[PDB]
Amino acid sequence: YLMEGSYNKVFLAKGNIPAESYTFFIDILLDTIRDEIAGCIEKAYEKILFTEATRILFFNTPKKMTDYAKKRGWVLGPNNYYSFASQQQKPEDTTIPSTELAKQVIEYARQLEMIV
Amino acid sequence: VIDAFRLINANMMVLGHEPRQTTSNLGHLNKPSIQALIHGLNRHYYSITINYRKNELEQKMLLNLHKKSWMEGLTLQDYSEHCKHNESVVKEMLELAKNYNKAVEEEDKMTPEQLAIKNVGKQDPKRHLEEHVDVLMTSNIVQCLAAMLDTVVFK
Repeated sequence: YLMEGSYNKVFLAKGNIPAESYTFFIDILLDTIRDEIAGCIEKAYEKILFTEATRILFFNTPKKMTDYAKKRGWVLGPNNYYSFASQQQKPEDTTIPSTELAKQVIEYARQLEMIV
Repeated sequence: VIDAFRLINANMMVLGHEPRQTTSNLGHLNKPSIQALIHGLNRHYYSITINYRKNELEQKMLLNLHKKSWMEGLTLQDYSEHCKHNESVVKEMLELAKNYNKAVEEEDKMTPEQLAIKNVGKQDPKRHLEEHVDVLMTSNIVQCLAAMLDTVVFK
């Protein structure tokens, strides 16, 4: 379930444990789930109101997200949350590729002329 | 090919005494040419060893000068014409390669010397294909390399 995105089952299993409460570990998973869920939603999506993210996992209307938003981004606006991802300024460059490419071709020349 | 010479006296031959009074194994290093021997070589004239004087100022001002260029290194050789040259050469390997198949089956037969002499009238794809490949790899390796080298030297 963790390997794929299926998480609604994880909380369903969180309430069904074979040995005992096992809460000494489920608390550990909380760190490995919420951090992942926030990261996924961090992509270049549009505004998401504080109504889906609030009542989604287990809680109705807590203050955790307020802290959650504070340590993450999600700039606060007119009930407007943004998640912008460009990854476009960095790409589209060959000067750095130029040095890598120059080494590459020289190796072709190196291993084409000199005797090994 | 110089072979500087000098005359021998007719009196010596009349006397019969051999000239040049060899006192070192230095002059008998070059075998006289049979064409020269036919004429008056060692009969009417004797050759003198010829060597040369060379110094770095002379050499460095000739060897490092004859075939050189100033800025041709960073020239991309008519990028439009470069790929056209590739197309013509590669297209020749399409037919050349096909003849390679027909040149492998009939080979490895008896009397390879007969096979060796059988390649004296018709193009051999074994060598022709390699020749084209050699030029193809160097032309692009140089042509491609200048592309990245220029992209950093100029802005």
